[PDB]
Amino acid sequence: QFNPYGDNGGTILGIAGEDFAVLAGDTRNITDYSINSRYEPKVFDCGDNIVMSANGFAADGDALVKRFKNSVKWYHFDHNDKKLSINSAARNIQHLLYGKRFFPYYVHTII
Amino acid sequence: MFRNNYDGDTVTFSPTGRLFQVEYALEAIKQGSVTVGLRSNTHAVLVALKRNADELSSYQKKIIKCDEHMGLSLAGLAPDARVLSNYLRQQCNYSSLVFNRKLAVERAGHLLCDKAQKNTQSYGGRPYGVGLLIIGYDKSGAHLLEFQPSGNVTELYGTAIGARSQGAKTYLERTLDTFIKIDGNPDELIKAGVEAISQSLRDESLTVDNLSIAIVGKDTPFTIYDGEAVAKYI
Amino acid sequence: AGYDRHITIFSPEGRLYQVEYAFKATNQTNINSLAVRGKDCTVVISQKKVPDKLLDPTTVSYIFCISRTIGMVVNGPIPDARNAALRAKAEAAEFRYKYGYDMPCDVLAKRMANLSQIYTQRAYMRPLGVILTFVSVDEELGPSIYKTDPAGYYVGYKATATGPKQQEITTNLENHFKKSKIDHINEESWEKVVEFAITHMIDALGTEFSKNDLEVGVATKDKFFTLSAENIEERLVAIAEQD
Amino acid sequence: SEYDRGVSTFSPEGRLFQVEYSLEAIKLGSTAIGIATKEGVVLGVEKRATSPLLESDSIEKIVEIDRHIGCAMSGLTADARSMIEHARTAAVTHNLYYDEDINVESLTQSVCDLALRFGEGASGEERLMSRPFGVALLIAGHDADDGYQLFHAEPSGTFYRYNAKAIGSGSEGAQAELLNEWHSSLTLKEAELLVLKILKQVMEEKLDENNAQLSCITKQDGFKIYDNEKTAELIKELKEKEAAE
Amino acid sequence: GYDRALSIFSPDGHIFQVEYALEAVKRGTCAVGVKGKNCVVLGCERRSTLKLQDTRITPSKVSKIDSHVVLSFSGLNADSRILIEKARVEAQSHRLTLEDPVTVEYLTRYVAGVQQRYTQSGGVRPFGVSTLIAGFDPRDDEPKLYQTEPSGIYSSWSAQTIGRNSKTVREFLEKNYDRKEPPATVEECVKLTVRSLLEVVQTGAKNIEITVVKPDSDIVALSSEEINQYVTQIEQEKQEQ
Amino acid sequence: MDIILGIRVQDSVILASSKAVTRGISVLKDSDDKTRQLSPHTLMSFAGEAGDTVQFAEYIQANIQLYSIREDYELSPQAVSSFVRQELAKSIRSRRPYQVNVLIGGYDKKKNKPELYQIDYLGTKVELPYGAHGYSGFYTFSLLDHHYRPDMTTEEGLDLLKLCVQELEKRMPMDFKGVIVKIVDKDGIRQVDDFQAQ
Amino acid sequence: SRRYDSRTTIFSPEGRLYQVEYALESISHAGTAIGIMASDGIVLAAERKVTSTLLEQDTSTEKLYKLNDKIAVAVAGLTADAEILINTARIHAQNYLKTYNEDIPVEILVRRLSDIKQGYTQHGGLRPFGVSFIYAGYDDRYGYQLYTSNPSGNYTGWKAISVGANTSAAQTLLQMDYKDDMKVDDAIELALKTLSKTTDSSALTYDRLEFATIRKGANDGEVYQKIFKPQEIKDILVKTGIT
Amino acid sequence: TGYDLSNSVFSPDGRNFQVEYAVKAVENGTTSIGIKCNDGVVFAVEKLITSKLLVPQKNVKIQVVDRHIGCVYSGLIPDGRHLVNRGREEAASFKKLYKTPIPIPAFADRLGQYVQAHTLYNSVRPFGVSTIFGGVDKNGAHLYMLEPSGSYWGYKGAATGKGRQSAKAELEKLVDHHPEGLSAREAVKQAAKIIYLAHEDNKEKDFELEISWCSLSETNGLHKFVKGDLLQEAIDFAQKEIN
Amino acid sequence: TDRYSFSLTTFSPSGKLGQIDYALTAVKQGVTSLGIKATNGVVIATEKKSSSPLAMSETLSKVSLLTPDIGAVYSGMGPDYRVLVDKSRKVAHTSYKRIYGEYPPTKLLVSEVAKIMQEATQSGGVRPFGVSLLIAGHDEFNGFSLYQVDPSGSYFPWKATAIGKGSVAAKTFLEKRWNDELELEDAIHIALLTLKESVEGEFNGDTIELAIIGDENPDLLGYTGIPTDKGPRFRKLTSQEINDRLEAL
Repeated sequence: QFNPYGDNGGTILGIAGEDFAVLAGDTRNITDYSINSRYEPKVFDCGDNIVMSANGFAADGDALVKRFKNSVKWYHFDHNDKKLSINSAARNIQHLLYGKRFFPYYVHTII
Repeated sequence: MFRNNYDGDTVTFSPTGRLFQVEYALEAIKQGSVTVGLRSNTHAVLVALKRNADELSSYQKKIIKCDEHMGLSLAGLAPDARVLSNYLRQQCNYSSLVFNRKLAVERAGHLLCDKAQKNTQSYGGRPYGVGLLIIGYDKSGAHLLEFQPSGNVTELYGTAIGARSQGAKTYLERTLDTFIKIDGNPDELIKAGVEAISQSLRDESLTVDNLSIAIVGKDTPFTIYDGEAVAKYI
Repeated sequence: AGYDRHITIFSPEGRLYQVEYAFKATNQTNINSLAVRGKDCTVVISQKKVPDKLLDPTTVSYIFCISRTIGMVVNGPIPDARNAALRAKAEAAEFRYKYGYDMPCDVLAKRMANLSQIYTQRAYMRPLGVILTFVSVDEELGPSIYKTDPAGYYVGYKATATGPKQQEITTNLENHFKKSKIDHINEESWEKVVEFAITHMIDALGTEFSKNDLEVGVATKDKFFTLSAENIEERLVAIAEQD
Repeated sequence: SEYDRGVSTFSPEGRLFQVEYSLEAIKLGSTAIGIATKEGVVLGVEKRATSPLLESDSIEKIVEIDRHIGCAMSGLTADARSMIEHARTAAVTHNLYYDEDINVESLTQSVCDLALRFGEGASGEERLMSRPFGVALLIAGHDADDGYQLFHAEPSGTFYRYNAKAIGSGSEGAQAELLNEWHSSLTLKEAELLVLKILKQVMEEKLDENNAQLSCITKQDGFKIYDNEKTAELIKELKEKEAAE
Repeated sequence: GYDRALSIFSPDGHIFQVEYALEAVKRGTCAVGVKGKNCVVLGCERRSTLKLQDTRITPSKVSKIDSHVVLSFSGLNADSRILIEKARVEAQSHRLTLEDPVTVEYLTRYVAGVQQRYTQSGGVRPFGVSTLIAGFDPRDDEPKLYQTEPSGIYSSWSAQTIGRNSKTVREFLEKNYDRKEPPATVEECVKLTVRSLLEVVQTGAKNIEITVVKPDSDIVALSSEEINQYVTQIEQEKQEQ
Repeated sequence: MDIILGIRVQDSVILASSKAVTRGISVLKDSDDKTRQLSPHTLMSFAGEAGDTVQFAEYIQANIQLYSIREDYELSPQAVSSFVRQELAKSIRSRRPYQVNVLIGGYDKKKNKPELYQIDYLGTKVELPYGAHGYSGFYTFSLLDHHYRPDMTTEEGLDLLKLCVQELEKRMPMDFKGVIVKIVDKDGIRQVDDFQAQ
Repeated sequence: SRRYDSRTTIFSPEGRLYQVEYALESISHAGTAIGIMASDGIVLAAERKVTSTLLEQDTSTEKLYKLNDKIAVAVAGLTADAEILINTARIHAQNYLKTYNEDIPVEILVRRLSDIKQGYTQHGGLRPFGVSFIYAGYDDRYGYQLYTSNPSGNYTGWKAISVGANTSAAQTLLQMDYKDDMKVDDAIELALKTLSKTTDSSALTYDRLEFATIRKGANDGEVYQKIFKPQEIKDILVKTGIT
Repeated sequence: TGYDLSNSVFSPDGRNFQVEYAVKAVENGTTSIGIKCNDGVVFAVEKLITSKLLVPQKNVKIQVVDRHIGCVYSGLIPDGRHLVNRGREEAASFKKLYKTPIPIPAFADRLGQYVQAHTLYNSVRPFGVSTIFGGVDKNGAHLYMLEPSGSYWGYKGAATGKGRQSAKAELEKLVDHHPEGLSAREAVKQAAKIIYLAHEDNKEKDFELEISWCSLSETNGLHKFVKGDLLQEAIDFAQKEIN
Repeated sequence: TDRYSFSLTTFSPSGKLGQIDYALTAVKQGVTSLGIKATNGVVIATEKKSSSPLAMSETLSKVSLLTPDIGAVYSGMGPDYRVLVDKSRKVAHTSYKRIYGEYPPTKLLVSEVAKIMQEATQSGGVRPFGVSLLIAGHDEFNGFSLYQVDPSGSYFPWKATAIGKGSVAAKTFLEKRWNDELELEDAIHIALLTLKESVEGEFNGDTIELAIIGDENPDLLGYTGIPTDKGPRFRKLTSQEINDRLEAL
């Protein structure tokens, strides 16, 4: 029986300040009881002043983000390099995620 | 008497081996405004003369981005260009996500040729009525190309297309030895392009409302200068 | 005012000229071919005109090997014939696969005369301007020869001809068969039959041939082969004296 | 004489006449006028009814695309209903995906990428619909990036942005007049009497609040279509200033 | 000439094929819709010219689409039967997906939607029908009356007519129907509908069909006598002056 | 399951149908009408799976009504139930079948006779003098086998049906929250809002 | 020159559909067929057109057909176009029976068919049906019924109708003698008493006819449908006015 | 004539003019030549510099297929690239199936069969180019030249384009004074020569020469571009003899 | 010429589809062929013409077996008939034998074939078949049968008839010497004397192809053990059986 999922540990955190925001996340990456790398980032700037991190199953994470970033790219292409309002961003991420409602991305994402 | 039973469809060869419908297409590129492109060994440049309707309407742009390192200017039927420039944006994105390598300019030519291709060999349609000058900066430095609706993409050093484009091409053909060497300095490569374009004006002169410019190179991601910002060249 | 433009419209006298015109194209070939059957062999003849010091003749034939038993000769443009040669060349492969045994000459010709009929009634394409001549040594009829045309026709030939010279190569044979009162050439080996055609052709054309002006193939007890370049010179010699 | 019968046929001088005739179809519509002001944008149209038994509001020549975008069409009505429909879906969808309002020009954009779907034959993709739409659009809207904008959509597939523009049977004289009136510092009430004035002019029939419809859009209240009493007195209040000078 | 196809514009921006379809509506018999302020009344004429045929199941020109909406036409008979069917089904599908029964405009819109769909691609011919849709929306009391053309456009009217000699009947209506004050009685609203056809009927009430529709899904056809009871009362004041 | 009873008498059909609706632990309603009139003289009760139940009912109703304006004639009880069994019949062999059981009771103005058809989700149809779906039969069928007579008055039927319910209450574990009764006849459908108002 | 009759997809400047009109014109080339209503039955009478000495006609039929066990039709026009319909007309008829488990009402069946004929008039690449039909049947909704349908897709209900050749004549004569209640054996009378007058042949010979009728009563609480045999004809034919 | 409009149509003499006109467009493009040395081949094309603004060394007209096939054509340039991409798939799927890089002779049919096809349907335009290509397989080197009708053969060396005859007579020659395979190196040299001599039809339009070759000894089985030093030599080794 | 005879989809002002009649012309041209119904059999025959005696005519049938109780012949475009045949022998299994465990009656095969003949018509983009066949067979409940099928798709039943060039008169000859009684041997006779005048070539055993439907041949099966499976009624006479009946005129 082929099981398409895996957990690569990790923890991320996001606090919203009065006029700034942070998003942290350790760099360790694991598999069961072993180490895969002591430094493998899980927190990226996606452009338009938006940080994002998807934590859970390593691969679904990389996928979502890439998929999100390629999406910011086209939002500009179609609306005159207009800036992506972080709220407008979350709404968009929803559709991305719900896109796979029946073969879900095994991750907890945070922008 | 005196008909031409060989120009009804893109799918018919005249007795001499000519595709008239395609020819008429180019003719529509001649009827459009002018645009110029020229490059050195560190940058490429697009200079275009936007046109308009009333003193109330806006000037229709003709420079289009495609990636951080690529773009083009157009002449002719606006819509066709949209489709083309768009197909291009797609091709670059694929070559970016999948392989993670910036699409080389020559490749973008082949691609725009093979797509324009299909429309000269099948029944029912018509050929794209629009010419484009593409510019970019891959791993072989600067790059300039000139595509025509027949699927003929040629890589130049400079050029212009559009009504009266002639004069500007002439100019570029002389000042060549001069600009091909304008390296490290963008401000001069553009002043050159602007000179060359003026060789094609007859009605008015370029004002801040109808002038468009664009550059890309070594440490300059494809950016477009519009209106109030191109003033230092007028 | 265009009957003859469409492959589907009948003239007031049920003609369909497009199919008719198809034929004249089977002639601008300017190559003649006759095929005669032995008693356990079958041979087809055809001239090999190579009008250019540049074309390397090895790649200049009008007879291909459909299957390891059937051979074919075509009276038409190398492009069109090369097509047909392929379809049939494939019908063979598939037939075997779907039925357990090697496909007969007589059949393959019917798949084609049929194929070039549907080809022509549904109008899904223009009819190929060539004539196909199928030869082989069947295990239920040995000396077998069938020939299909563009109009989707076919039949058996005790030995036939095709080219810009139908009647000549033909009548010449009608008088030779009018005597022997039989329907086949008598001889124990191919070698000798071959000699019979070249022999009985120069007679109708009125010209000598060398090891390059002709081209022949033959069929044995299940083993179709094309006559060699140099080897064709052989029987040409042997029959240059027993006149 | 011979090259004007195929929507995919270039004339010897690189022209597509069927497309041109398409436009000539609009001139037959009644006039529509749009004037943009730093206060808001105005849209007005001549109704022109064949009979007194028609119900006026039956003729939707000005409609809402969304709370912040409205428009007036001219040309074939059936062809309009289809664009208006697409446009509305375009807006609402974008809203759904982004939780925001579609830029006026980005909407106008999608409306043109629709007309761009004419042509029958099969040279690759597929866009089912034979010929060009027979209608133009005056899209008045407003968004946080470029403020009050006014656009002109043509079946050709292109569009321009205007300060003021007129389409339909009268766009000839109307466009001239507007060329000599419009100025950046026009108030909303000022443009209303101007759109109203130019219609009366190059219109025809006695200008009553029955054969003339007037609307406008603002940041504050979005797209609103002026009711009959308002327009009615806006006409009197108008026709009056004509006495003196 | 340029009137050969639906996909070609004439130099002046027309599309004649669709226009010619309309020329057929004029061929059919006359229909006339007249609304009051508590009802709507449709009227027609019977092609009573060549009869030795049945009578029982003779078309009334007027058809019900739902319990609260009726439709009448003019033009290619056979063409009309399909629109009536298609609109009937849609009327039931609407209830299935929204509980609420259709609105008179939603129906008119759906119909004209179809009529227009048949003028899109070539290898299709526009319906040679023109129609009048009348009725009352669900739990509403404002009478409604719309008309649709072969081209695909729809419109609402206070009263309207289509078919041969519709120019005449229209003139009449125009100088009689008061926009400010519609017939306030079903009886007078009928009277007005009748007297209008009585200018193209060629005498007799044997050539006139009348159907009345009020609110609350209450519809009802008229009989031959009742109809004559008006031909009667209007043939009086006619020479009475 | 829900309660679905029905009985044909002298000149009419009577339908009983429990009123409660339950989602797991709670009872979201105790006044639900499991009925749905297909036409002036045809009535159809139902009971089955949560969603499937009324999506189907309405669908059927829509078809009948369509047919009725189109033909301007009213489809007969016999032909109506036939149509239903057809659909359900096709349903059972489809990606996902409706799990709905039904009772159809109409008045055949053509024969002037009341008729009651009982159909289960499998497409099994049968004409009966009285019927019930699910577990509902075991508690009643004997009482009706005992007292039912074809000559019965509408007035007598109700009295009978009352007994069956009283039994359903005394021995059934579920509390169905009472029933709602309805009568079909030459004059159409009406609701005995007095078996509830009692 | 230039005319608007090149296809069905085209309105003439006056909204005419010529192509359809021409099909409607193909009917006047068919054998006359009649249908007469009666207080207790319906009669179908036709007159075989085609003729020759050696033409089998005692077994097979050409103008009268059973669609339902309670519905019958008279054909007139394109032979092949007639069967295509007749068959589907039969399938539809059985689906109604299979769905409602009742027999399909006449008007419904006539309407379904007219609705198909309608459709071949509005879509490109299609040619309308060159047929006309006289439907005679009975259902519990409206007792006996007589209907007619043409290529344009319209249908109607007559009390006595004729289609085919010399319709003017046949139609006229009927319009005259038809008594509105007329019993069956008087309609079968009037059938020939009309067909006769509008023929050509030196004499009206039995082998040139086709009769069928629909009767019912208290007896068989249902309908009996009969299609006369060559015999019964040659007989009832004499009982009238033929030696 | 009405026989030169459609692409499928046969003229009364079995002539397909649309394909012929196709050729007229081919013998007008630039000039392309193909040399077959002992082991491997040599290709060369004439590139025309219209203006001074044309980055040199760029805008290549010779394409490699897989990694062992040379390929050059003349006529409609877009049609060019096209016919080759197909060849590129046709190649690839073949190696993916059999492992062994595609047989130069096999390859040709694939292309022919394809070009073949564009002469069958009237909804498409025949290929407007003549193609020359070849490479080294298991049976050494081969050199073909396909044309607008799909017709083709093997050559000792050939060429098409506006100026081809001179290229031919000065080509047949090399054959006569060398009957036994030319020379790897030497081929290149004499190649750059055969172009110049043929350019005298574009004389007033300065040009740029492009050569590629494929050889079991210099390339090592693979097809490579002749750039660098040997590229110069070959030019002068031709510029000298041009005097 | 009209402007209506070049479209299957087009009605002439009178009401005549065109392309059909010209198709029906290619038939009225083909070689003469006839069919006679007996009382205990049915005979179908058609002539043969050689392009040249260099060709083997004994490898191209003209009287074909569709079912072991039905055979058929033709007059018109050769090639059509060849495949129209194999499509008929199939639509005979897939449409009847495979649903009813038995072969089809005469009437229905002829109609299943006219069905395929119909398609060729109703539809632009294809041309109808230039052939007209006479199909003859017999089935238990219907006795023997004779039918004609034209491109128009229509089909009729005869007692005797002919189609082809020499038909006007051949169809006249038969008319004279036919009566309900002729035994099969008589028909086989009457046929030859009619296939007689209708020729300019010769009258040997090869240039004549005739077959007939009659009694069962318990020999022509290949097996024996099953009582009911008795044999095929269709018999294509051999070159010999012929010329013998030719001597006795």
